[PDB]
Amino acid sequence: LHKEPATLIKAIDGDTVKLMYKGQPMTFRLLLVDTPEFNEKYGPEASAFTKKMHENAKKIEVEFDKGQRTDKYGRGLAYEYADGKMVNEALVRQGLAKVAYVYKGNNTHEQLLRKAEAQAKKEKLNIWS
Ligand SMILES: Cc1cn([C@H]2C[C@H](OP(=O)(O)O)[C@@H](COP(=O)(O)O)O2)c(=O)[nH]c1=O
Ligand SMILES: [Ca+2]
Repeated sequence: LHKEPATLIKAIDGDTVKLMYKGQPMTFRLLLVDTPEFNEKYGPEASAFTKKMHENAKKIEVEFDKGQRTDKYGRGLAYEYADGKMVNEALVRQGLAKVAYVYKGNNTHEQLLRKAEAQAKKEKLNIWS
């Protein structure tokens, strides 16, 4: 896998964001995770967390996996990095997302994220409290 550039257009919620990629506006859905919807518990905090991560970042990158790059809704499916830090992993590690939607062939970072989730559960953070 490799990182490719992108720039923030707009924060959306815990696991979606509007980015410019190859000069086109795209909604991205973060691979292998599920945040609560904004109207759910830990939704607002998940959204804040991802927004803060985007807005503090000097450099946003996206990384496609080996499979499908777009979902059925036209959302880009990627791992996102903010200043080299994976937003998908940071959400899990903080108990603001669950590992989810692990489809065969787009699951390169599954075990990295499961390790983060096990630590968040251990610490009883947020979703796991
Ligand atoms: C994360 C992800 C979601 N999706 C689709 C499956 C789910 O379909 P349904 O909409 O039919 O439930 C939906 C979940 O995304 P959200 O959690 O953003 O709703 O997005 C994929 O197809 N591939 C993926 O990698
Ligand atoms: Ca969601």
